[PDB]
Amino acid sequence: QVLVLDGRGHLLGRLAAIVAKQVLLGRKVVVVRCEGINISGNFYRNKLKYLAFLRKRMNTNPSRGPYHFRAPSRIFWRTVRGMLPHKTKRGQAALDRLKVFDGIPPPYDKKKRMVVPAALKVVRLKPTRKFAYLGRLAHEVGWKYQAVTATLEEKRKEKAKIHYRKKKQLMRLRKQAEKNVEKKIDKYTEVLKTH
Amino acid sequence: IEPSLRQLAQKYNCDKMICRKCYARLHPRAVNCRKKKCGHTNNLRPKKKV
Amino acid sequence: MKTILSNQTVDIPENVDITLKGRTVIVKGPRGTLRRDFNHINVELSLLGKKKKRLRVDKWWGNRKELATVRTICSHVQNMIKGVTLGFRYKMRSVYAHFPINVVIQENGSLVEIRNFLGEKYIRRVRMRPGVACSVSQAQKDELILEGNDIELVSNSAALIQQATTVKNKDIRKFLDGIYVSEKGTVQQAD
Amino acid sequence: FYVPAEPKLAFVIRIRGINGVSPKVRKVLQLLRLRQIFNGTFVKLNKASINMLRIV
Amino acid sequence: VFRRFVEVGRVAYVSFGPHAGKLVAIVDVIDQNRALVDGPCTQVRRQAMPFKCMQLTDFILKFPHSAHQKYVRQAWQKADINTKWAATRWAKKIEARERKAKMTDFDRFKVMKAKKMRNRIIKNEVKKLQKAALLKASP
Amino acid sequence: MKASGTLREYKVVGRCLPTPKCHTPPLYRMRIFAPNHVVAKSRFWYFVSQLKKMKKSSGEIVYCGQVFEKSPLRVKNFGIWLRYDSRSGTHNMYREYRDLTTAGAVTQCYRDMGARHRARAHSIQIMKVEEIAASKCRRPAVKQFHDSKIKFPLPHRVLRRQHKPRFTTKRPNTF
RNA sequence: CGUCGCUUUUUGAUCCUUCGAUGUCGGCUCUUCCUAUCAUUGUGAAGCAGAAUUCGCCAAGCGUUGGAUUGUUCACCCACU
RNA sequence: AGAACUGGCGCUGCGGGAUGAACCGAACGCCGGGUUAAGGCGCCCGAUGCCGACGCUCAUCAGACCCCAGAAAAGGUGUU
Repeated sequence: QVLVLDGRGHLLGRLAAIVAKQVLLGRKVVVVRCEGINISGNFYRNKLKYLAFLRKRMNTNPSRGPYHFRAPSRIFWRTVRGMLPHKTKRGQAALDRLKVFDGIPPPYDKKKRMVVPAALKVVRLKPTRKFAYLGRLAHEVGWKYQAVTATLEEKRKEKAKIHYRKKKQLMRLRKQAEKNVEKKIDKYTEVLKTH
Repeated sequence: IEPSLRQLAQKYNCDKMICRKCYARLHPRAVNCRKKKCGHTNNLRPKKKV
Repeated sequence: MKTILSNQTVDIPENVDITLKGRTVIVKGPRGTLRRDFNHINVELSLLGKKKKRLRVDKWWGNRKELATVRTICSHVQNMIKGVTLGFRYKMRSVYAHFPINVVIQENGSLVEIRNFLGEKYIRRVRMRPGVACSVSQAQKDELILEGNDIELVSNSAALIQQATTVKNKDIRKFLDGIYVSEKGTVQQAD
Repeated sequence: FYVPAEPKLAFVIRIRGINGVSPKVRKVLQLLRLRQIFNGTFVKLNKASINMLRIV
Repeated sequence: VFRRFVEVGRVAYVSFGPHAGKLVAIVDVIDQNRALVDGPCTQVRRQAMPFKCMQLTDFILKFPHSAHQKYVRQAWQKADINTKWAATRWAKKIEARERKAKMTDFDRFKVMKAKKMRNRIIKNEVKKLQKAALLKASP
Repeated sequence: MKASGTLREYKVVGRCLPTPKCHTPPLYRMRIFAPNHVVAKSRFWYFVSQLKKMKKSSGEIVYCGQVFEKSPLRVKNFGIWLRYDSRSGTHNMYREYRDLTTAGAVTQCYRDMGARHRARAHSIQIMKVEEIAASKCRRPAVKQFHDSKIKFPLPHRVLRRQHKPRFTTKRPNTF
């Protein structure tokens, strides 16, 4: 139906190309928590070429023209758009299967999130080299919603502990229950063929 | 004045090496300017005494 | 080159006990405790053996700028060992021309209020890094003493004073005025 | 060391195309009967035929 | 941290490559990413496999530095690796991973009927432990 | 030469033809490293013409066989001599590797000259290759594997992406 | 004494474009851009005592005028800054 | 600006060089299957979604493919 990608620990370009192909193949993909997407090169380097991006400004009226987005959701959304044929109506419809969310909204906070090990910083960068966070190059460039998001993450993650705390309550119980066996006639055929 | 303290101020203000290209204020046993703008060059002169 | 490992060790005396959570190191000693995280530096640490307490930092894989940081690790532990038993004391002295420097402490040995520097009206209030102590000397003219456990909180705070007494728009080779550091010592002596 | 006879025939195929071709080298290709690309031909090996194959 | 190394004599599992799924004995590390290996009692002969091919196990073998096939053959079956390798929890998992791959359609039916049976049994039993857990907390 | 793939050592002998002036010329011998035997007897007439007054028209080869190392299982330390060309001038070079075969150690040269010195394989001339025994190595990168009871772990392992589900719910441990 | 470069604000060289036509000097007016920075911010260096200056660095945010002669661009002068 | 030699463009499409008169492949009746040249294979964009091999390099102006669309002398205890 729809896949949900957690975005932290991933690279900017390695994730957004895989989103750009999976969204051309008919799926509905939703990338959540695109605040902590890493991007290679140190922070002062990547903050330069975003400031160079901001002055690409049409001279005669900047109102029409290049729309510099600053939230790291639409930074990630604009990266996918440059890897799509958005001037065609097949490339328009590809963007409508992408819905990107910064932070974690309540339709998407209780789903299970997937990661892409192609795009992870742990996978793909050599560990002795420097990387930039997309959250604080957005915060350095006009994104005025870092504090109101990082408040709502710890309100979100505190509610997620008390779920997981009581989940491992539940599976301590059904593991203590399956000690009370009474069923080893059925345990023959699963251990025989990979329980 | 206090000539024991007069030497201690000159340790931070006069006893240094100046580069002819980056113009930096380096340290008295430099061989190269640390600043990248000259390409870490190796022509240094002592800071001129009064 | 990618050499097989290098390793320095750091011996630990008895009153200090180093425990490590990971690449984070917790150093408890007599005169307090302090901790440093090295989660950027890609090396393993190993304290080995009861009753002798040896810390073994070694890097198995690596290049020449990755080999240079294995000594920087062990030389930061020995500033945590020395500073948690002896402490650090950076005595610094005021050098002045015609105008005497008036230096006082406002807030509990943390804020430093410098006035009459070079005859100027502008006070210069220096708030320090948390963990040092301000103290004007006794049995010495115009000497200021900073004391604490951690060297980088002592030394950076001793740099804020010397940087604040900076003569501007003048010849800096005459006009030798400033509160310069003069001695790098310990709080407890000779241990 | 028994050195064999250097061989008596060759099988010559053409691998380059038709256009942009010097007039000496499109005469010998006409003589070896190699006109289209990827055409092969058995050739007698001789002094007269080896020195054609250096032209081409 | 770094609880198992390569070493002269280290028994390694070979994950991919032309010998995928067989143990080897590391004989000599040759240059930085390639190691001279053999398995005398597990049908893989002497060559240099790359390190990213192999998986380190936790069996060491005390044979000399770069001996012949014979002394490695002695040390493999003095230590009796093959029974110890079957009696480990990691080769049980690669045994279990291939039993699930060769599962026929009739067995997969029989697994299904015996899987959905015992999960009724626990669910009708784990509800009983919930039922007594509130019954402690109600007084 | 392309140095295509792993190389293969050839022993190539050959002699200039018997003129009416000269009967039985001495049948020189070289040691050609080449990817196949057709390149191998082509480099013989490159190297002989720089050393003697011989060429392919007035000469022939009288052997071209693959000569292969006796000990493919024993680890050997190779020291080779180079004559590459640079962008400005040309330089002589000694250079040490450590492989199980002779053609694999000279293959490890051509890759390494292109890596470090950007030297394309037509501009580099192998002079001689032989095994040396230990404690006559000078290179500390080859010397550091001479250690009985050597040991080292494998830190930070990374491989097999897209091999498994590209999309997983599982942050892959690098051990 | 050499010698290596950049720029197209000078002039040339060229003749590719426009001869069923692209309105041709300067001034006025108004906008924006470049930095190879005159001033202004923060600095480094002097044969920097202070004052005034000079040489360099990040740097184009902001300023860089009023007149006599002259069609002038340019020039030259008066005066402020 | 003017010659020589061969090819080309002008008269000529097609694949590749983002774009293009001449470059590199290659020449054309209308089609189906097969295969390749030059070129390529993160995603636009067909094909590396190979458990590719070995090294080199960190740039506060990185670099990145004939013709071809930007640079030198000199210098660097930056690494090899």
